[PDB]
Amino acid sequence: QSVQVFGRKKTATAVAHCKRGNGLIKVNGRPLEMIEPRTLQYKLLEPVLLLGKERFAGVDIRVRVKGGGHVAQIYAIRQSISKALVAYYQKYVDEASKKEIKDILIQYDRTLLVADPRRCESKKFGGPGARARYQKSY
Amino acid sequence: LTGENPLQVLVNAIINSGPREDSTRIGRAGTVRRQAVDVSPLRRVNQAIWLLCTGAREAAFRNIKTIAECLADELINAAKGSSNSYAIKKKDELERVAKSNR
Amino acid sequence: LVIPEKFQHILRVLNTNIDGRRKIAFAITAIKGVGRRYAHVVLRKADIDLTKRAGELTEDEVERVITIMQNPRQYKIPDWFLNRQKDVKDGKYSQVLANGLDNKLREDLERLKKIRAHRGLRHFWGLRVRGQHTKTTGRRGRT
Amino acid sequence: PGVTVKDVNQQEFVRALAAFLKKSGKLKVPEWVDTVKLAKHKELAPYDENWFYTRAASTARHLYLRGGAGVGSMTKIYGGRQRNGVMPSHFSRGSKSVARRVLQALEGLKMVEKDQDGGRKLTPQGQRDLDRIAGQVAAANKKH
Amino acid sequence: IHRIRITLTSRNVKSLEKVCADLIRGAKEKNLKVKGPVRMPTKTLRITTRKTPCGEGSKTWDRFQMRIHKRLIDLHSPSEIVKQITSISIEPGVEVEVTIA
Amino acid sequence: GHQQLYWSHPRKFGQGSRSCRVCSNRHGLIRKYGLNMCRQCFRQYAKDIGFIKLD
Amino acid sequence: GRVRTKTVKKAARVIIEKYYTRLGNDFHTNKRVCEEIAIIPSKKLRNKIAGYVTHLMKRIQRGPVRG
Amino acid sequence: DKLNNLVLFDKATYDKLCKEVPNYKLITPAVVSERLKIRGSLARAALQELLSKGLIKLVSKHRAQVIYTRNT
RNA sequence: ACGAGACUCUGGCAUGCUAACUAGUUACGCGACCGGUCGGCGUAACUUCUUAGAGGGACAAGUGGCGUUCAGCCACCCGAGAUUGAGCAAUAACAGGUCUGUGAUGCCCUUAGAUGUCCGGGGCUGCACGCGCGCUACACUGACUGGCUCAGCGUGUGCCUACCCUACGCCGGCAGGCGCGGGUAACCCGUUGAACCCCAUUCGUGAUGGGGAUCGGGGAUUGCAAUUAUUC
Repeated sequence: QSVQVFGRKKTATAVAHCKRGNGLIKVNGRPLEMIEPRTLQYKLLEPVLLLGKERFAGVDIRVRVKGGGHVAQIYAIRQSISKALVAYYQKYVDEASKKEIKDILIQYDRTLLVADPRRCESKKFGGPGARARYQKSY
Repeated sequence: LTGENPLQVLVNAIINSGPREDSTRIGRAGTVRRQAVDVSPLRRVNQAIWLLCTGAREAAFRNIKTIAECLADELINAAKGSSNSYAIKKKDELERVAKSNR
Repeated sequence: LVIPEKFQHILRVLNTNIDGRRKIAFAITAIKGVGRRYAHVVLRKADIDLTKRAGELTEDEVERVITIMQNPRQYKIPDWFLNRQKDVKDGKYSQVLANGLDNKLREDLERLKKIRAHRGLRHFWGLRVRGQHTKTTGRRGRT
Repeated sequence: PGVTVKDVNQQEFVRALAAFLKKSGKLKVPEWVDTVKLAKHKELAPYDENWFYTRAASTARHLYLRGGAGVGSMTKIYGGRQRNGVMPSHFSRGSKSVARRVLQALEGLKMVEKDQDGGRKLTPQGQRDLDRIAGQVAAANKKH
Repeated sequence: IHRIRITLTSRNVKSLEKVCADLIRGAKEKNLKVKGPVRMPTKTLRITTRKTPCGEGSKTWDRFQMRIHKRLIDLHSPSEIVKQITSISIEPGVEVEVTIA
Repeated sequence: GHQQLYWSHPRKFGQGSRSCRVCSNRHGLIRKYGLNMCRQCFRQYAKDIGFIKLD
Repeated sequence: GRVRTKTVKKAARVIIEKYYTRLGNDFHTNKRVCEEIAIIPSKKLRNKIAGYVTHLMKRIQRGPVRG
Repeated sequence: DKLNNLVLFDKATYDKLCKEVPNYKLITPAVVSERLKIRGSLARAALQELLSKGLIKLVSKHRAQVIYTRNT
């Protein structure tokens, strides 16, 4: 059928349609280290220095990348590429090579599969916020 | 761009700077001494550099050593390998003062 | 890109003697009509820049701006760029002498005193002509 | 051949494009569009001399993205404060004199025009034209 | 056209789910294509009041809450069958509306 | 006169124009969602109306 | 504090002394069996009972227990 | 404290202070800013002028720090 | 036997399920040349982002240590998570507050302006902090490219609501007094109509550009007054 979960984190999402195609090196369709906010631009250069040029000649990952928030939209591209390699290798040859590159990527950094569960908590009685209380007079 | 062995920056900071004792409040009346205590590296780093960062920020507000060049001095006197840091000298002299409790 | 610009021993624009201690090209702290959006209008209508080396420079910009602002109605623009339209003590945007009086020029003491106004006592005694609250907060504004 | 309006980044290729559109010289400047307050949050204004192209950039991006809009609903996207003294903040807007006169100075550029349901919209001939400038500069000096 | 939409609104999800499942079962018994239950974002009605009838005591509040769950099912059939299938003796509390497009 | 006085300079902020639909009282009104009850009567009748305390 | 309330303790003891052979040392299987042969009106309480049942069988595997 | 340092430029004091950057192995923004007692923006301008003549390869521009590298 | 716990709501996780012409796919595609997907319209993938339901999932479950080797405690891989908020909440009591919430009330009593009415009619909000709650970030970090990060909780109209939320065009410079439409709402405001933090107006140090000291204008949201609380 069609198995497609793409990449997402916190709030943002990189829809990663994985199929055969050109599959050039592009982030938001843009060059290697060229992103306008200019903050976390190295995170993708690392793996492609190990395998070689032949390996990305047939992996087209068409990404709809939407979402404001750096720690969301960044750190979701790493999740997306991890899942892209995982699915490609699992479906094509065997899960041992997927085992290997997933091993290096995930044991390399824990925080792809795990997102921050922290979120703004509820405001309560008699206070300006969640924990603070109004000044008590005597 | 250093050209030399790059380890110098990491290994030229603290191995002689690192505070190896502090102390704690005394009795019910009196503050002229302080009972000696020392820790495994974890709490000594906790307490000593908490007070270091706090003092550096409370006093070094409006800093001539301001960011876009605030890598060199602290990355050379942060990790290990020297006795040259200044709030560290304060805490080391008070460390000797506390060490006198034996 | 370096300039042989010399130490500015004397900085006179409006006939007074103050020594700008800090850097140059923004000694307009005493100049009352150049900067921000009106200066940006002048810049877009003038097409000039300062691509030379900073640190030490010259300040013809403010002179030119105020000189053209002597008669700022040439374009027939209803002028909301100026300091005091509709104003008392000068019909048009004319020129008057002596500085050190801008606060007085924003609080015209003659007409308010002569109209016998309680808002006049707000203006004159140092009270709040708009009415900020004074007892603990609003201790800046009349002190 | 062929490039897409949302494939690659924008700053430098629009730098070349707006440089060409400012060096054209056929744009006789409207004389009541610069004195504009616009917004309070800005302590200054753009001096690129493609400033009319800057409010045009707002219109272009925020009408390509979500159609049927003017230049007031184009910013929901910088939330937080507008600390404006005594009254609280507000939500972005657009000066309509600026829009009138960019419309009067935008005939023949084939960029944008009044749509049939309020606001602005990309002209079909102009849409082909802008895709064509993108592709031509891609083949010539920017994306080859 | 046969474009008929049924809008169901209720304050509880058990009865609403029962009625939607019954409607889907009735439509699917007959050779009748029905677009599945579209779940609306269940607007929540909150009202926060002071607990005390007087103004004395610590400031304590009641946060009353009403949840309104709403579903849409769209299908294509003659109105005789929709009149047949609406008559299922819907349990009380489930507002049902039938509209034509 | 009745027609020479009524709706001449409008009561665009009438506060005595509303009262609790249960006890005819003018204070503590809850006009949200068209309840038009004072807060005490609303706390009395909330369970019957359909508002429940979940949190 | 992870102290088990007497409700889960009594329920686990009854389960294990009535269904000793079905249960084992695996939490998943004990949970499933507790689903099968008891009515626990809460999923959290069922999980707590299953966990204490696993603990109790670990106790019993090395000797008798008084309860 | 008005800084009245060697800033004045005459026929003899001009060509004696603006030639310290390109003539030392150890050149860093820290030394020129907090130790050389003259504005570091002059050093930035000197580095940019050296860049203009093809000595280095510019990468990006900033208001405090200058990014260049060479590959020859 | 109550209370605690359980429980209810609420987050935090599902490359699983249930499927959505209102927000999100489309290569039997036109709005493209010197073989990189191109926004009123283009929506026979049972959906990943969104919505919400049926379930799953966490149990001190695994391991090590301490402990009667009991109840338990500590640490560590594995994990979305190794106690997220709250709500409910015993017995016995205060002469606690409420008769100004109530045709909820016992007793006893005022004016002939029944607090029956009279958009009749200067009752404040002043400034010895006599007191209490508040309106309250300290320079590269303090601030400007409608600048490519960014919201989410919710509200919204013809039964006494003819006092709803507003898009778009009025162009003195944009909220706006005039028109013309949408929305009883996942449908329109709205991808939330003069936005944060950030950005060479810039300070290589700091009483300056860097942050507002009474306090005047350009057009006034349009309110029986506003000043004796509306208004950029």
